[PDB]
Amino acid sequence: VLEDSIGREVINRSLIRVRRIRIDRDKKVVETGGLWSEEYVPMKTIFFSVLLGKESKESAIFASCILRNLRYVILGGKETIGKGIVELRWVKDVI
Amino acid sequence: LYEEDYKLALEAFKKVFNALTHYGAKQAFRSRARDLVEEIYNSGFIPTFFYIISKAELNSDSLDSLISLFSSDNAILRGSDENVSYSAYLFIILYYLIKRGIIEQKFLIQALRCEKTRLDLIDKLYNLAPIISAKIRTYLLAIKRLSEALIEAR
Amino acid sequence: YEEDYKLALEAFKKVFNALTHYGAKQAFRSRARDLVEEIYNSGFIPTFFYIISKAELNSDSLDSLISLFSSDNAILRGSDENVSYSAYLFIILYYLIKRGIIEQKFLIQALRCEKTRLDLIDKLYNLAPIISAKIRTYLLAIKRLSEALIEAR
Amino acid sequence: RIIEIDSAKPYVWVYVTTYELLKKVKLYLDSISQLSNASFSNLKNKIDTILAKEGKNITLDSDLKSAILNEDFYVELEALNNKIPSIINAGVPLL
Amino acid sequence: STQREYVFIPITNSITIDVKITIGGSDHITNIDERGIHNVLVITGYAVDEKNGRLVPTLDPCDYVKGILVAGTPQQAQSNDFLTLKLPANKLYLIRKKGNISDDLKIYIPYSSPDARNSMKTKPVSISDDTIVNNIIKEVFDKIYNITQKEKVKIEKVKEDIKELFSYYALEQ
RNA sequence: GUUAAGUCUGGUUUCCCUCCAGGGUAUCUAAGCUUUGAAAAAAA
Repeated sequence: VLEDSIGREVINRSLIRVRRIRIDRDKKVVETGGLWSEEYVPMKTIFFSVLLGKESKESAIFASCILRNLRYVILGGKETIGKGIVELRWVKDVI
Repeated sequence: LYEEDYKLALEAFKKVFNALTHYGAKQAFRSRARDLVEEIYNSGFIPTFFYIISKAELNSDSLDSLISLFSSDNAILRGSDENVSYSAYLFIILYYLIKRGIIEQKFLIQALRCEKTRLDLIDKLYNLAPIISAKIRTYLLAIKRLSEALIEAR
Repeated sequence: YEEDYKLALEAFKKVFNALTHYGAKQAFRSRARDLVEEIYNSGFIPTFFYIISKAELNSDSLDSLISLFSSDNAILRGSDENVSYSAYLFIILYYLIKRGIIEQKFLIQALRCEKTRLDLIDKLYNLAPIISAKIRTYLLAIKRLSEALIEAR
Repeated sequence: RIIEIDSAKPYVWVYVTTYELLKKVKLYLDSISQLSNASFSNLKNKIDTILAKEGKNITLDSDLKSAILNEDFYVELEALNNKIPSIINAGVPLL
Repeated sequence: STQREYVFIPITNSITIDVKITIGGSDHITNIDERGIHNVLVITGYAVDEKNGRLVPTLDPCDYVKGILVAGTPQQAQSNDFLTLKLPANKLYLIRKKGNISDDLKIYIPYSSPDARNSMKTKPVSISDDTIVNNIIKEVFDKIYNITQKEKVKIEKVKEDIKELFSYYALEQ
């Protein structure tokens, strides 16, 4: 746990910038302009969120049947590059 | 007497642009400006910075013109184009460090001049790392836009 | 009375004629839909740097761009992306010459000599807070004209 | 967002206000102290001793003396009078 | 009608007397009012030949010469080497435009043949060495501008403008 | 024939984003109050 003036730079340089390209499939070289970078968040990164629910007979079913069997989801983009899978922990039953 | 990142980059690029006589030096500096920013991100500022210093081969006379560049608009970077480009990018970075008051000009000229002060510069850069990596990549993004704009692609 | 829409009409006229290939027009349309929101979020100077960086200011295209200020027979050549960024650059510069923000003689003498485009960028950096407020409606009109007249892919 | 200068105290963010907003709060307080028996001499006095320093940029209780805000705008700062309690709760400076 | 005469602003001491006019009219395009110089003509495409200072013509848009504008004709020892011409007061490249013009004028230029004997490789030189700044305020900025030390006590203002607002490209030959 | 000595060179160039999407849908006023109270026939 770092100070905020030092931890900002550390955390920001702690992401993964991968370069990708597009191949000109005739010359089999990089298409002109076809070069870009994508930031990723490392695997095993942890985010914290809350799911709030207002009172209803459905909110009960949601919180007792849906959220209890909701473990893995896909977030964000670049899914076919295998870049979205996420586990949900539910502090309720982790802490 | 505060120049925003883009204004600072403009005034640095002006001297760097007038100091590169042969056009091939300018065209190589363009590629330096286009790749060294993501290098600075990936490998860190300090490693990339000493990498740039080494690729410049300051040569004790490239260094003297590099220093005259700070004073007068009449200076000129001489040497191989692929070395003069790295010396011009080193000037870019030093101009930032100096004008942002992060490191003093005398100390930087010393650490470039001879051997002992260089490791003290390494120490000082590790002390001043969060001050530098805070916003230097925006200044370098401006440098990269300017070099892509004002220098023809090879 | 909104005269920036008439200025947008005449500027769009010039650039819509100066783009021969339809791909260049569609590229200009994408530029128009993107860069106005970009200058809203990011400011004028970063967007201007981005634009001039993707415009390829060689003396060739610079000369076609200068001739656009007079001829209405000038043509912009290059790749579709390059000419679209050059067309948007001409849009901005046209707004700047009109509305008297920049003297046309200074603009032309800067687009000629490479040692003066830097002074041009310096002047534009000095004036950017004014330009950012002025050009919003003009660029929104440019965008509306583009997505009205040029078809999309 | 703030980047410190001339100081030795790390701040990653800061509260920013302007004299126009303070003048508006003062109009609110002045009119409401007359249309009701209530009175807010404390808030009124804080706001008025701030508004007395109009024309200068002011840091409230800190000693920054200079800073660059939101990555773009550089400001010199005076300390108003280092005995004014903060109106905000958190221990962030108020500019 | 009116008629002005351009005089170039070099780093040289060769502009003492080549002219026969001091005021002539009632006002000048170039102005100094507590702010510095204004309405400065920027001749482009021409170089300077400070060896007997004149405006050599070139072909570079990059080459330019700057200078001030006052009424008159040169010394009546000319009319065989000057680029005299009439302008509709709009085609003039001016900076710090403060006072508009009245649709017409006439100007004379210190001019010479392009010297078809050598490649004209130019050199852009500013005017520093403040000693030259002072002898240029005395040489020309006093003789025609008696406004100095009469209404204007701020020499060190008109100083800082002459540094940054006046340059030219030189021949080197 | 014998010896003896290695010397030079140590990453360059290009590409830095392209295309589409730039808002869609619903709601667009509702319910009240629609005149009331004094003066209608005056002295010469």
